[PDB]
Amino acid sequence: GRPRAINKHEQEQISRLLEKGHPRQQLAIIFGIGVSTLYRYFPASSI
DNA sequence: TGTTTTTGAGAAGA
DNA sequence: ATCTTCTCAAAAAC
Repeated sequence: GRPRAINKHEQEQISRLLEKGHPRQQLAIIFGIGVSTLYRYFPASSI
């Protein structure tokens, strides 16, 4: 189908950055992906 | 010009 | 204003 937005490596990198306090808004602008996507890969209640 | 899988804007939150 | 979740047209790839 449509290529995913981020691979396991990226997912890790991000999941770690998100747990360090990085705002999804930022990480979103940075990793070239939309915010709703991040909340999907990592619900705020999933940290 | 057709199905599939995933994206991302935006809508709505006892 | 912020934050989070959820839907859903449709991009993205073949």
